[PDB]
Amino acid sequence: MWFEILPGLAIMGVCLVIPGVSTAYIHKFTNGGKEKRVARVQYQWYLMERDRRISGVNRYYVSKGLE
Amino acid sequence: MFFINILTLLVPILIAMAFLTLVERKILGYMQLRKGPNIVGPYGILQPFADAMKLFMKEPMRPTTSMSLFIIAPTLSLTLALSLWVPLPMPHPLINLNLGILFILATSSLSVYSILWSGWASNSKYSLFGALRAVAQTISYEVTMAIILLSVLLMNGSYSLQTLITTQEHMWLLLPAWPMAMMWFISTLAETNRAPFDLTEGESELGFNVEYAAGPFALFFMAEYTNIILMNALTTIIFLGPLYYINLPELYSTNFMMEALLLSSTFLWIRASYPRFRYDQLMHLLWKNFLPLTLALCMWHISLPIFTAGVPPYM
Amino acid sequence: TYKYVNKKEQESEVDMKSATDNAARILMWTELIRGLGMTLSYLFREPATINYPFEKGPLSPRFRGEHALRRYPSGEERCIACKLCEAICPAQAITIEAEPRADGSRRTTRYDIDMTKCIYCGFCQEACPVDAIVEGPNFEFSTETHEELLYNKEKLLNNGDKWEAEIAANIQADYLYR
Amino acid sequence: NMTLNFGPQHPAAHGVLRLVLELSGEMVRKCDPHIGLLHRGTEKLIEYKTYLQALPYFDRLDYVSMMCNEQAYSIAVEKLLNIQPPPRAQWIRVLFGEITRILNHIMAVTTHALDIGAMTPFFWMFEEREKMFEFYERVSGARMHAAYIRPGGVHQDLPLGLLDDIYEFSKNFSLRIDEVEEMLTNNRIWRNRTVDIGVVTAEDALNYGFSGVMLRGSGIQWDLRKTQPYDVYDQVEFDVPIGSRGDCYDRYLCRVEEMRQSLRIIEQCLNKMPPGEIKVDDAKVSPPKRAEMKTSMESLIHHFKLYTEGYQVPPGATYTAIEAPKGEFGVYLVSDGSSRPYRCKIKAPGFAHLAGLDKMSKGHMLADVVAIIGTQDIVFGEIDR
Amino acid sequence: SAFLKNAWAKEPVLVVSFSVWGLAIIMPMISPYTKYASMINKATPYNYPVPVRDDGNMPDVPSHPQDPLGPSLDWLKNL
Amino acid sequence: ASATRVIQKLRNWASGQDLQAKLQLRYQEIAKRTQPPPKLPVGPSHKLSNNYYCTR
Amino acid sequence: RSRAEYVVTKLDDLINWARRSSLWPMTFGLACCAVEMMHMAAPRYDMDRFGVVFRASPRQADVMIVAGTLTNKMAPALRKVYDQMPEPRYVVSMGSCANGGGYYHYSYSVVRGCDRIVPVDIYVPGCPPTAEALLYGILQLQRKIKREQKLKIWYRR
Amino acid sequence: MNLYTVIFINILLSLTLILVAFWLPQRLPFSMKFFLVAITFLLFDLEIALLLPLPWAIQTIKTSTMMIMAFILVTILSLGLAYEWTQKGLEW
Amino acid sequence: ELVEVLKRGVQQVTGHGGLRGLLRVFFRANDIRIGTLVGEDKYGNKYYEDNKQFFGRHRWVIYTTEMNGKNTFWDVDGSMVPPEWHRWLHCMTDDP
Ligand code: SF4
Ligand code: SF4
Repeated sequence: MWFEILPGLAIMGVCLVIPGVSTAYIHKFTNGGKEKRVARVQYQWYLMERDRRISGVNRYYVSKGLE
Repeated sequence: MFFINILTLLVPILIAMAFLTLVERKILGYMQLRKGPNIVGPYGILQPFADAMKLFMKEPMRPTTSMSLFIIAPTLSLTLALSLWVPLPMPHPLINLNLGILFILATSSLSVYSILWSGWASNSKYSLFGALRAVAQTISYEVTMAIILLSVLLMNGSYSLQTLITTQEHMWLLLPAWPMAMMWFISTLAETNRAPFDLTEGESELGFNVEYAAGPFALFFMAEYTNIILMNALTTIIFLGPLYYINLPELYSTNFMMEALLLSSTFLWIRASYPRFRYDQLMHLLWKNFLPLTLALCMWHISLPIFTAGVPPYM
Repeated sequence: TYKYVNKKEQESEVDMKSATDNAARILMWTELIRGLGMTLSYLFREPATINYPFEKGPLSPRFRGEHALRRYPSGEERCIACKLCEAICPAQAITIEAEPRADGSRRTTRYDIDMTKCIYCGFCQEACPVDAIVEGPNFEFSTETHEELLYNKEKLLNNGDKWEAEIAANIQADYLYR
Repeated sequence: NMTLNFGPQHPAAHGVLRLVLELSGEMVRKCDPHIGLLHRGTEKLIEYKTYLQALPYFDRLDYVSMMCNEQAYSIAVEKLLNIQPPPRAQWIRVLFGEITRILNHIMAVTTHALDIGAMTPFFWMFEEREKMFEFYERVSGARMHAAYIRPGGVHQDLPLGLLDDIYEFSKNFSLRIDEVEEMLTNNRIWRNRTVDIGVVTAEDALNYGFSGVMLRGSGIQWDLRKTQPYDVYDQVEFDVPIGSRGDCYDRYLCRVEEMRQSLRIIEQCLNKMPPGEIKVDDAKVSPPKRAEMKTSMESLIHHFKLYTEGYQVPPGATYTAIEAPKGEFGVYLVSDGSSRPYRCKIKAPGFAHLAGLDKMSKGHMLADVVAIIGTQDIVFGEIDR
Repeated sequence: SAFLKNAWAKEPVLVVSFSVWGLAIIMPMISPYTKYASMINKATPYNYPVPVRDDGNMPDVPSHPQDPLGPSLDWLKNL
Repeated sequence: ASATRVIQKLRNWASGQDLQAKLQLRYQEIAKRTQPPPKLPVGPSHKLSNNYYCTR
Repeated sequence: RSRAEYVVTKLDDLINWARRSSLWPMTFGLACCAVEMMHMAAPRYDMDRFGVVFRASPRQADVMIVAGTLTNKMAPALRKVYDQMPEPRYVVSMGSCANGGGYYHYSYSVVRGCDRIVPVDIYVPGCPPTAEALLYGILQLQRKIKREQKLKIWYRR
Repeated sequence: MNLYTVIFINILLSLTLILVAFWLPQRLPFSMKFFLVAITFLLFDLEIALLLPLPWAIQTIKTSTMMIMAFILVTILSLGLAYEWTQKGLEW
Repeated sequence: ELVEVLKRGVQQVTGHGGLRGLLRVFFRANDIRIGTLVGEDKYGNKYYEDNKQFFGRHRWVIYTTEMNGKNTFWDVDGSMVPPEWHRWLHCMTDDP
């Protein structure tokens, strides 16, 4: 019966969600719980860099009004 | 970390790539009143690994040849196909590229060589012709394939595949632009040399695998199937936009999983259902039936934005 | 009585409605979608395959299968070397040479069916007066070496002893027909 | 026109065909089919064998139509003896004659598609084929290569129960043909690769001796089964499926239509098969029943002589042709008074059809050649003999 | 016209193909929004708007962004 | 057979035909094996009289 | 267990399993035995289930089923195709026409067996060797492939 | 760099396979049609290029000129195609 | 509906002994189906029949673990079935 084709599809599927969940949590871990900034245009890289200089060395650390 | 994120996004796809052949040799089976492979392993789950080990152990005959193409070519086919998964924006992409779709279009285009190189490398005048069929059709279908994307982009505003997740937050791009989806789907069927458009490996010997056995056979082989997925996945981002919620990124990937599998299932279903087109029948479709439709609908997609005051926001 | 296939009885003049219906057929691949539906339908049907070792495709009593030489219930081999099984074999497969046994009875010193030569016609089954040579049910006798396929009297008699119970049942079922 | 020697590449198969060809790129300039890759001597071997021991050769001449071929030799040997089979045997031969036609058409239509690239029709109908084979086996003993139709009638009456099953199957097979249809008759793509490929004129088809669907497809009306009735194909009623605009697609439609018409002939045969004997009562030609040879001296003598020596056909020569599924299958059997024949040229619908490959596939692509070998149902056994 | 008809039923791609070619060559000419595209895109502020010195001879220029003077995109709003 | 109604309905529709009525797989409709013993009829020429071969 | 012998027995068991599970059959489709296998490929006795693919080009082909008479005009070819198959390769001779000459043994145009032309691994008997019978023969090839111990021989060589 | 890292793993994975694959085991076909296609292909491929900047050019303040230009390009090439059809070209 | 099919499924799985049994069947016979033992021959083969299933698969044999010495756990071949029970398996005779 067709249901036997499912085992194979399942294994494919599980192996196609891993990548999307993986890439989207190894980003939120490396960037400090905040989505990796996407610097499409320089302004953004500038702002990002500015952030680095503002604190520690990493941009993800984010200083606030209390600074 | 980034390395781990390279294992994921690769292995997972390779393991899934293996399970597609299985779900191809069973879905084609049940459609043809037969169980398909269930005896090796449970329900045939170990079947893809089994043939892989046989293929690598058999003598790479290396058949008499230009050697460095008998080795370089297979590698290019796997390298480009696995590489094109680098930017796919399943939820977040891995390497977000501002000109992402041009990367995908360019990387696909390079695979036509592997066919050309493999065909010249065998020393069978037959093969030299077989490669010609694929190389010619690939570039041909590429011309409508590219124009169909340019129509899309102009309604997306950018070349970055990440933008479409924000373009398709209210409706799939199938509703609009369905006429091209169909034409993207048929072109995706040609570029993966799948059935309706599989003249290669056709009556030649039912072309560029003729002399390829064991490990070289496998690498292209792997490449084709990974592509089979990738192109289907590009259909599932560009035209069928999976629901995106910024709070939970995986329902995007969960639906990306569901739509990709169904459209991957569709080309499996297409293969069993249709006879293969003639070589000229195939080019007659693209240059006569599709290219005039695509070029005109291309203009409609430069006009729809302007007079409907809908010019898309860059960025 | 004849029948035209692919002969258009008349020239239906295009009517917009007709044209649209047709144009839609070319533009939206309507008939192609029809074909996909058929295969999806079977995907849902039960597959007809059989587990080959566990289940076996049905063969009725007349199946010719593999040659065997039968013996009387008492234990006396049925063949009396009339040698017309040799005469009617189409392939020249059966070779028989005989001499009067010590008992004084007629028996075959050597009976060799070359199975690679044999084309399993089943005439030998037909021709034998005592019905000593029969087409046995077994079809699975594939052999690693060519010599094993050549069969002498001892292999066939042994084949006969092993499958006698089923051979007797099969001949029992089909003899009225013959 | 670089000779490619295509066909030893197992590309259209149907046997092993070295179709040496000269192709300017993808266009075929000339096709010179090579034959004899399966010559085996069937015509010379028969001269050294008795009439009944040459019957198994005919099943092997074109084995997709296993029995229909046997009927042609049967008829031929019966004519030479001026003996006719009993009424029940005649109906049987028409019953299994038709079942065999279906078997051939399921082979020809589905194998045609596999070369074209459609693979699901073959699996769909090979299951139906399988079911038919089982009829053969339960009637003859062999799935194919039965030897059931012998020169004086059938060998043994039908098992007690076959007719009922040749009904259940027939009652349903139609839907199976219908399905194939919904997949190929109107496929937007089957038509293209088949339509207007290998058109053969009517005058040319008669000239090159095509004599089969190939003629019928061009619109010539000739079914040896209606024009020159053999057995009891006269007592049945069927419609020859004539074609127009003869081309690969039209002839196909014709083969699907004879599959349909054969179900009409099978139905009748089941509805009207007579009670009776299945072999001539002349122990002279037909072997005596085993109960009789084991209790009556004249029957043993007749059993011994028939199996060891033979029919002893009266001296003469005959060309008898039936309508085998491929086309006109005829045996020219010259015979001295001896029990073993003198000559037995087998006319193979197929020796003529292949020859036409050249005059059909002109200015055609490599794929076209594959389609045309399919539309001729070439079984290399009959051509090579 | 008659061919047109058959063309609609035979070779029914080109017909559609051309039709679109034209409809895209017309809608822009006649539409209540075509003008907006050159405005909506014109307005989008990408490069800093440099302020002019106040000779004090300009009433048109707004002295402050939120002033009631200057350009407005309420056309973009409620568009 | 042995298919949940819904699958059957999908089957019948996708195919466009009542495939259930004419299933290919055979179930308890095929002639049972060991059909009864057959007493076949003896044809003409078995008369014990006026059966001279010279006349047949 | 711990012994260079045990590791070399288990790993061939692995290598043998891979070749056994995935045999791609190259079918010289001579005569009619090819039909009796087209029935094996068909739904009643699927071969794919057993990992045997329907059809693979000679270059990709682990087994060669020689169905049908090998005439003296096809012999020179069979050998070529056997010679061009990849090294790990096996031959299954199907039909009394191929394993031995069968009807047509004494013909002037028929090689009396393919064993004369190509070394043969399993001989499947029967004029149309039944399709289960071929399937039994293919399964017997799988039993022969399990028994082979190439790694063990290299270790104790 | 991030891309470089990914790509070299990509080549490495493929070279690894072929290497194991080779290590574990231990004349005048010409039709102008084909050349013609290749040519047409680039004429179209070049056009694809002149059409690729259209996503950035959509945002151009002109708009009228943009479309007037783009429509002219697509139309003149399509006419090229038209003549390709009219001529034996594209008729293989 | 669907629950029913799942239910019969459980029956099948739980039917062939414990998990041990299911694995014995799942991996060597490749079919988790439950029938009625029609007999056990002296070699050890166990024969079953499920008339509900199609003709092709209503009669099956689950071969033994060891026949004539040879281990037959995985290396199962058809000939293992005894000549007496061969015809029952091939439907030559409808009588066990
Ligand atoms: S016919 Fe029967 S008995 Fe006479 S020899 Fe041949 S086998 Fe022995
Ligand atoms: S063996 Fe019997 S069946 Fe196989 S080919 Fe020779 S004759 Fe035809």
